[PDB]
Parts: sequence; structure tokens; C-alpha cells
Amino acid sequence: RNILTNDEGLYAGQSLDVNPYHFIMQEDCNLVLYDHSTSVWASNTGILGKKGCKAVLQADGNFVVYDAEGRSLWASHSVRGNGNYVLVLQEDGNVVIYGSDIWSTN
Amino acid sequence: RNILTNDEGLYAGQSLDVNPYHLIMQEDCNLVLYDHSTAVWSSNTDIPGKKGCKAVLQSDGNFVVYDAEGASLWASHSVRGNGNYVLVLQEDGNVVIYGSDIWSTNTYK
Amino acid sequence: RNILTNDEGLYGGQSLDVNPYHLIMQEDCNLVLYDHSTAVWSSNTDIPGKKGCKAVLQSDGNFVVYDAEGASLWASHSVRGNGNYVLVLQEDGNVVIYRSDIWSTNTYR
Amino acid sequence: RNILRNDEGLYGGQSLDVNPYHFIMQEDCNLVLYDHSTSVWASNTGILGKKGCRAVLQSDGNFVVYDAEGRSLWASHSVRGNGNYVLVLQEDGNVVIYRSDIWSTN
Ligand SMILES: OC[C@H]1O[C@@H](O)[C@@H](O)[C@@H](O)[C@@H]1O
Ligand SMILES: OC[C@H]1O[C@@H](O)[C@@H](O)[C@@H](O)[C@@H]1O
Ligand SMILES: OC[C@H]1O[C@@H](O)[C@@H](O)[C@@H](O)[C@@H]1O
Ligand SMILES: OC[C@H]1O[C@@H](O)[C@@H](O)[C@@H](O)[C@@H]1O
Ligand SMILES: OC[C@H]1O[C@H](O)[C@@H](O)[C@@H](O)[C@@H]1O
Ligand SMILES: OC[C@H]1O[C@H](O)[C@@H](O)[C@@H](O)[C@@H]1O
Ligand SMILES: OC[C@H]1O[C@H](O)[C@@H](O)[C@@H](O)[C@@H]1O
Ligand SMILES: OC[C@H]1O[C@H](O)[C@@H](O)[C@@H](O)[C@@H]1O
Ligand SMILES: OC[C@H]1O[C@H](O)[C@@H](O)[C@@H](O)[C@@H]1O
Ligand SMILES: OC[C@H]1O[C@H](O)[C@@H](O)[C@@H](O)[C@@H]1O
Ligand SMILES: OC[C@H]1O[C@H](O)[C@@H](O)[C@@H](O)[C@@H]1O
Ligand SMILES: OC[C@H]1O[C@H](O)[C@@H](O)[C@@H](O)[C@@H]1O
Ligand SMILES: OC[C@H]1O[C@H](O)[C@@H](O)[C@@H](O)[C@@H]1O
Ligand SMILES: OC[C@H]1O[C@H](O)[C@@H](O)[C@@H](O)[C@@H]1O
Repeated sequence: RNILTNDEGLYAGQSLDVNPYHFIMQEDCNLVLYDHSTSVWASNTGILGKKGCKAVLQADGNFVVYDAEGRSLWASHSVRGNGNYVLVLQEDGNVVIYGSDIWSTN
Repeated sequence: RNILTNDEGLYAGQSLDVNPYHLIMQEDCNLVLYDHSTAVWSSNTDIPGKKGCKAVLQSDGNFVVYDAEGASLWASHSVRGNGNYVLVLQEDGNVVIYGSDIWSTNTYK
Repeated sequence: RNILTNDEGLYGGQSLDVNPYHLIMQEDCNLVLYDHSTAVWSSNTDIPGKKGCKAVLQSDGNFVVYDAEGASLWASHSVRGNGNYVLVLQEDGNVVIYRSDIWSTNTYR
Repeated sequence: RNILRNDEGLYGGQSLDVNPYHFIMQEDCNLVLYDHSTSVWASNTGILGKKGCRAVLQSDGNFVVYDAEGRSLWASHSVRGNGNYVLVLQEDGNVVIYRSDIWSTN
């Protein structure tokens, strides 16, 4: 993985890997960005044992984490209406949600 | 590779590969999108004698092609404005360009 | 749906349905064939910690189950080489893969 | 419908469908493929009043169109030995026959 396409997601354990940096949806609903092994960013919604979480980039541009019972845990709050967006784990360590198709090769 | 952050580009012979699909700046200045081994899209800039071209994504969102010192042969025309763009060769095939950051963690190095 | 033309794919939570039969790709990587409610065939992959898999009909004739950005969980082993194949969930229940084209009206679009 | 298995067929008026695509065995005895109302392919064996025809996919892998009695009018001539086959009307507007089976679950 490296980029999550429109309406794609990460289940518990799955992650976005690029160099020592890794964005992961942990065993507890906590999304973290690690530099090697040091946590540098997290959604801070961690609750030991609370598994079955999903992190999915919705079509409206919102990035939401969901509880096993489909409830919202945390949301990026981008939601710029319907379109085509992508979340990329950049090599410079940043996580960016670039939105709205500007061009396409058909 | 697989992506192109604005200001990054493909030189005379480099590619972006998402397995069946391919995007390569061949040696004849022609930038084409293959499917396995079947041309599906083209820049149409393989002028005879011309060589050493480059595909370049930019800050203004324009995906341009160039030859000997500047001079654009082709240029998508997706010049939306100065921002942050990326050209990605998707899993489905379609080569898309995404317009400016909507949200980030601002955790750059 | 009841068919997969060559390089198609059954993604997490998707199925092929015909009469009371159903070849559904469950949440867990288990590919199962039911008779409305009873399981009558299985890939056998209800693996703990394996969510979101995909069953896809390969171009080489092989039908395999893939992990989330993973590998071969299951395989029909029906590898016969590259051509055109198809998997169908028939009304007699039997799910079959048919080896390459013999005749076509050549009416592609 | 959209598939014809070993020894299945179309009687005068029957057809396979999938979106605006239509493979039909008309009362003219002419097998035709229609995009909407526009014809696209045909056997060109039509005769007004020539009804009672049946198109049948066979074990030898042959798609034969038969007369009201029981004689050959047209045939794909895809005879490639006894086996199992299918004729599908694909979502791309093409009609193909597939050589035998290579894998089945039951
Ligand atoms: O149209 C695409 C086609 O153009 C030709 O001129 C060559 O450059 C080929 O390599 C390429 O596949
Ligand atoms: O986590 C991505 C990136 O975040 C910034 O804060 C950097 O200073 C490092 O901590 C790291 O490389
Ligand atoms: O044998 C089939 C059977 O396998 C179990 O492990 C579960 O996945 C059930 O949902 C399924 O019906
Ligand atoms: O060649 C057959 C094919 O031709 C296309 O032009 C369309 O008419 C389709 O509806 C049809 O399936
Ligand atoms: O903030 C980083 C830290 O946050 C929580 O404590 C947990 O999710 C840990 O696994 C993680 O290392
Ligand atoms: O906070 C989560 C919530 O945020 C916004 O309201 C929307 O994007 C919803 O789709 C999402 O579930
Ligand atoms: O045209 C842009 C749009 O095209 C297709 O729908 C897909 O490739 C989308 O992922 C992409 O954003
Ligand atoms: O503000 C978003 C912007 O932040 C930093 O400048 C970089 O990570 C860019 O790639 C990103 O687009
Ligand atoms: O049309 C080509 C032309 O388009 C815009 O003006 C810019 O992207 C220029 O850099 C480029 O040369
Ligand atoms: O192990 C299953 C294996 O079967 C065949 O070799 C191919 O379809 C491979 O792609 C697949 O991985
Ligand atoms: O030659 C038969 C072949 O024709 C085209 O390639 C496509 O419509 C395929 O689906 C089909 O199997
Ligand atoms: O040849 C195609 C043409 O054949 C006959 O004329 C008729 O059955 C028409 O409906 C059909 O379109
Ligand atoms: O040419 C028509 C003829 O072809 C083959 O011989 C067989 O399929 C026969 O059944 C059929 O009558
Ligand atoms: O799988 C081969 C063969 O098996 C059974 O005989 C039936 O289900 C046929 O429809 C199928 O073609």
C-alpha cells in the first residue's frame, strides 16, 4: 500500500508503508504515523481491546475511522462534497488528502 | 514507481508501473500508456529526430512534455493554479491528477 | 450476477447469484457456495485476522483467492496458459470455468 | 438470460439479453444481434415465413441453426470434439463460445 483510493480503507493491522514511515489502523481504534518506531501522530482514540476498526476514505472527501458496529470514531473532516480523492503516505513523512480530479487519461 | 508529486517527472526511459498498466517516456519522445503490451493512450509527440524528452508534473497542475531545452510538445492543459498536485497511475488503469491538498497531518521532514 | 469474464474479481462482500445458489465472498476470506442457506462447497479460509480478500479469475485459467495485498490463500489450480476464460454459477449449481474461445461474432465495442 | 449451455437453444422468438444488446432467433429464421433496434450482426439466412427455427449449442462445440423440420441452415462450425461448452452474450456486445471445462465445484 502507499495510497488509499476513493472509498478504500484499512482494517485493523493493515497499514500504509513507505520508508521508515508507516500509517496504521491498530488493534485498538487508533491510527498512528510512526517514524521508525516513534509515534509522531495519532488519532488518540486508543482503547486497548477495542478491535474491529476500519479507516476509510469516503467519496465526499472525509476520512473516517469506524467502530466494529459502524459508528464513527474520528473523522479528518475534509468533506468537500462528492468527487474523487486520494490519501497518500508521502516520502517526506506527511499524510495528505489531495482532492478532486483535475485530469484523467480516460 | 507509481506516483509523481508536483515538480517530479519521467526522463528519457523511466516509467510508472502498476503491473498490467505502464506509462513510459520511451526513447522516441513518445509518452504512452500501455495495457500489458497494448497501447491505450498516447501523447502523440514522437517527432522524428527528436530525442531525450521529459514528462513533468508541475505546481500549476499541468502535465507537460519537453524536448531539447524547454519547448513543450504536449501539455494536458490541467493548469488549474499554483497548489499541490499528484499524478498517480491507478489500480484500475486510469491515470488521474489530484487537485490540491484538502487535509494533511503537516508532519513533514 | 453469475459470471466473471476472464480477468474479473469477487471483492469482499460480493457474490454471484442464480436461483437459490450463491457463491459469496464473505467478510472473512471464506469463499462459500450455498443452496440458499446451507453451505455445499468451501474454499476453506475463515482465517482469524484475514479480512477483505478477493477471488479473481486469472488470465492463465487459474482461479485464486488473494489476501488483502497478500498472496495465495486458495487456488483451483486450473492453470492452462493465457487466453480467454470464464466462470459461471450455473442453474444446476455447478460452478465451472470454460477454457478459451472457439468462436465469436467478433462484435467487440 | 445471457448464457446457453451444452445443448440449450433459442426457439422462434427466444433471446439472450444484457443491457441494450439482444441475440434473437426471429420468425424469419435469421439470427440477429441488436444494439437497441439497430442490427449489428446476423447470419443472413432470413426468409419471410420461414418460421419454426431453433438455434442449438451442441456437444461437439457447434452452434447450429436448424430448419422447421431438422436440417442445417447455418453453423458456426466450431466443432472441436465432444466436451462441455457455453455461449455468452457479454457486456461488451460480443458473442463467444468456450472450449470445454477445466474446473468445476459441483
Ligand atoms: O500510438 C502508440 C504507439 O505510437 C508509435 O509511434 C510508437 O511510439 C509505439 O511504441 C506506440 O505504442
Ligand atoms: O512522522 C512524519 C515526520 O513528522 C515530522 O514531525 C518529522 O519531524 C518527523 O517526526 C517525521 O519524519
Ligand atoms: O463451511 C462454510 C462456513 O465456514 C465457516 O468458517 C464460516 O465462514 C461460515 O460462515 C461458512 O458458512
Ligand atoms: O459489434 C457489436 C457491438 O457493436 C457496437 O457498435 C454496438 O452496436 C454494440 O451494441 C454491439 O454489441
Ligand atoms: O501514541 C502512540 C501510542 O498510542 C497509544 O498508546 C497506542 O495506540 C500505542 O500502540 C501507540 O504506540
Ligand atoms: O464525523 C464523521 C462524519 O463526518 C461528516 O459528517 C461526514 O463526512 C460523515 O460521512 C462522517 O461519518
Ligand atoms: O476520471 C477520474 C476518475 O476516473 C475513474 O472513475 C476512476 O479511475 C477514478 O478513480 C478517477 O478518479
Ligand atoms: O499542506 C500540504 C502540503 O504540506 C507540505 O507542504 C507537504 O507535505 C506537501 O506535500 C503537502 O501537499
Ligand atoms: O501549454 C503549455 C504551458 O502551459 C502552462 O502555461 C504552463 O504549465 C507552462 O509551463 C506550459 O509550458
Ligand atoms: O498459488 C496460486 C498461484 O496459482 C497460479 O500459479 C497463478 O494463478 C498464480 O498467480 C497464483 O498465485
Ligand atoms: O476472441 C474472443 C474474445 O474477443 C474479444 O477479445 C473479447 O470480447 C473477449 O471477451 C472474447 O473472449
Ligand atoms: O440483416 C439484418 C436484418 O435482417 C432482416 O432484414 C430483418 O430481420 C431485420 O430486422 C434485421 O435487422
Ligand atoms: O455443418 C453442419 C454440421 O456440422 C457438424 O457436422 C455437426 O455439428 C453436425 O451436427 C451439423 O449438422
Ligand atoms: O463442469 C463440467 C460439467 O459438469 C457437469 O456435467 C455440469 O454441471 C455441466 O454444466 C458442466 O459443464
